[PDB]
Amino acid sequence: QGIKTVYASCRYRKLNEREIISDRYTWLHERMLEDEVERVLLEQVPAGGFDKTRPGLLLGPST
Amino acid sequence: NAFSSFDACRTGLLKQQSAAVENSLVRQNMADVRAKALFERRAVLLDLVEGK
Repeated sequence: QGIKTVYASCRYRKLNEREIISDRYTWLHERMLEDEVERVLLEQVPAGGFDKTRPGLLLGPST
Repeated sequence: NAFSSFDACRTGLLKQQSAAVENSLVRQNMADVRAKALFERRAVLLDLVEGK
């Protein structure tokens, strides 16, 4: 049991390291996909940017 | 075939919002005018009132 436990301790240490790095790589993959989507979206912004002073859609009179 | 229905519901909501704004403005203005008229009527009635 002691021999098996030593081997298992080593294996579990390596496995913890690998699992952490793998989860962080998955996180990075998702974030890079989001960044690509954002880079494609920024092309649809009109020249000069958005007019953040007025509403985009005026949906009623102001008398 | 689905974007058509989506756009229809969308434009419906937009029209609802516009109509709501317009109707609220009209109703508000009518109420305010009526209140002003009542105030003037009260003014003349106070000028006519009598007693001490």
